[PDB]
Amino acid sequence: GKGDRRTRRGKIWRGTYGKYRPRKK
Amino acid sequence: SLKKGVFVDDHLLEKVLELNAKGEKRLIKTWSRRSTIVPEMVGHTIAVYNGKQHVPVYITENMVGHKLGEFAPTRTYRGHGK
Amino acid sequence: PLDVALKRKYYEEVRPELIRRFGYQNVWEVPRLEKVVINQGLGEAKEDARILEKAAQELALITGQKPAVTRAKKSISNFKLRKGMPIGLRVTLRRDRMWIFLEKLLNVALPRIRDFRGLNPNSFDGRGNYNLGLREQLIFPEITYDMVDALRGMDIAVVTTAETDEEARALLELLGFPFRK
Amino acid sequence: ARIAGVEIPRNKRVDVALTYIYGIGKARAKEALEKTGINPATRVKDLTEAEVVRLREYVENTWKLEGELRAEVAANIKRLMDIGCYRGLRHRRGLPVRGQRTRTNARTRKGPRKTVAG
Amino acid sequence: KEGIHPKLVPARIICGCGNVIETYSTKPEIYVEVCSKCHPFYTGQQRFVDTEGRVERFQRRYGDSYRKGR
RNA sequence: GGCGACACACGUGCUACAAUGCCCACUACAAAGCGAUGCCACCCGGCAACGGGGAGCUAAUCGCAAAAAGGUGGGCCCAGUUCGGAUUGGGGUCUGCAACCCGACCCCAUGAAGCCGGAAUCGCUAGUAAUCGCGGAUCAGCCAUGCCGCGGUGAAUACG
RNA sequence: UCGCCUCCUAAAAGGUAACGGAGGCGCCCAAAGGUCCCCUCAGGCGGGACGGAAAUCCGCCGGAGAGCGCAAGGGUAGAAG
Ligand SMILES: [Mg+2]
Ligand SMILES: [Mg+2]
Ligand SMILES: [Mg+2]
Ligand SMILES: [Mg+2]
Ligand SMILES: [Mg+2]
Ligand SMILES: [Mg+2]
Ligand SMILES: [Mg+2]
Ligand SMILES: [Mg+2]
Ligand SMILES: [Mg+2]
Repeated sequence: GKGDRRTRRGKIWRGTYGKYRPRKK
Repeated sequence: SLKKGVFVDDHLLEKVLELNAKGEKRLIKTWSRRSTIVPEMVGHTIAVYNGKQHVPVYITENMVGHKLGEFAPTRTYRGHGK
Repeated sequence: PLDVALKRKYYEEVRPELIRRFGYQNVWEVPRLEKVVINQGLGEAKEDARILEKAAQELALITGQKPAVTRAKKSISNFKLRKGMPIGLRVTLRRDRMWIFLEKLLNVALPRIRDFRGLNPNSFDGRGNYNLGLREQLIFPEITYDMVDALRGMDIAVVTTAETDEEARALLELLGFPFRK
Repeated sequence: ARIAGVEIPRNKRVDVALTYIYGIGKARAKEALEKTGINPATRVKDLTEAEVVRLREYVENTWKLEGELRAEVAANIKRLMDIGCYRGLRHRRGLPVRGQRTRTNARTRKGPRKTVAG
Repeated sequence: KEGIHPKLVPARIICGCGNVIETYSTKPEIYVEVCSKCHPFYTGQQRFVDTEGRVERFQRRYGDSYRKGR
């Protein structure tokens, strides 16, 4: 889901981080 | 979207506040949407510039985060052949 | 004579309240809710009887009384159908059964309606009668949802011995008719 | 189980079954069953009636959902009825609200193509 | 009359918030989620929210920053 | 104010229609480059964007970065569905004098079209095509899915 | 055009002509037939989900303007419907 802003995969693709992709640990 | 600023034009407010003591006349222009709806002087008209002319917009509560020029469309469109 | 809570609620509460509100001098001048008749406009069964029968037993379950088919009076090529053709069900119920239905109507079904802000107060006849539309029929406690095929509704007519549509406005208000102010 | 305005989802995980309500989505889903204290991976098939009651009582209250909040959302757009702003006119003309590109695309609000030709 | 209609048994039915009687109908007892004569939704009124107004909050949210004040 | 207009038409693309797939958690393995009018370790508030602190670094020393596809475990079970993410409501953050016209993110809720594409049409012969992430220029910010580079895994076929 | 049916011409009995004014027929129905028992229409105004000028439903008002297989006339709800 490279364009969904609610996945670790979409957050990768977008670049930014957040709740669905924390800044590690 | 500001939070700790939440600004209005100083010059818009200067003209708006010194013409707010005990009443006024609706003759008041501007040149900047940049501002914000401003509570008080609700029963007022602010002639906003749309790039071409000054459109008299009217305030009647209801409006807030919408500054001015949203009440002043700059384009016309109107139709596409139809 | 059975019993029925709404029936009692009419006599030992709603009844004397009317004699106070309106000051009727006779025991019969008081508005008496009688005859509630359910009708289903069934164009859906324009050309189907197994869709009409399913609507029959469905209705028989919520009123405890078999409905009767109505037939088209004339013929309208503008929207099919000829003289015959079972187009519409209808069951009349007065006494006992009318109350048992009216209870589950007000005290189960009506609140089970999506959103629902209350019955229309302008939906009054002018001769002391009331009518109300219904969409889904699954709002009745005897309907089990997972046994339906189509969401067909019904019109409901509640007849009353009142004169004006005020004395009825009052009579039903007391019985528990939510009127959206 | 007729939770809010709906009942549909049977044998399909309560954290997922919840999603099938306008107002729940995915975040409020697990948030509701951790706050109600119910196992998310359950059958949804009418399990313990008590869990279902607590769930219903919490969910249906708390926040607005289903037909009620659809009405509120539609009313928030009705806000820009009156003598409203620019954003209202975009809801009027049927065009994209967020000032995007309308020269091409914008089909999700404009609808399928009409083709003028000339 | 005889030999067609369903019969009408005594009273018992379960509400999602409490109790209900009457029943009759055909089934002995049935379940009802959204209760009625009890209390929720237009039965004593339980104002779930209030739908915020901009004259109040947004004049005190944008106005929370009273830097533009006076 | 406009270059951002929108009844429409074409090009180059990005994201998909799913199960050799999606989600969550854990755990590995790169290169090439950029930074002390900046990169910002580690703590603290915060669901998060981010804010408070604050160490090291004129940088094969410190930081940007954990590479991602992979592997392990678990969950969905083929249905517009935990596929897909458009559109829209609400709430926020950051740069900026200021983001209505027109900024990027974050969070809640919506969840559209699409179930693999007519006539046509394109690329590639070995590290190649396909797929996966990383860096830089411009740059306050950014509409970058673009362009210029970096490496990861790694086909098929060529009679003629 | 040529037989049959209806209305007018037709001069308040019947009858009455013209290459006068207008229309129908050459069938249909085993129920649209017999009888017994029930029932009352069209419209107008309100009320009512989908449902509109007309679909079914409730309510008043409505002596017959409906209906009576098909032309027209006569008749007809105290029925022929
Ligand atoms: Mg635009
Ligand atoms: Mg340009
Ligand atoms: Mg589709
Ligand atoms: Mg499929
Ligand atoms: Mg070659
Ligand atoms: Mg004569
Ligand atoms: Mg005569
Ligand atoms: Mg004579
Ligand atoms: Mg007979």
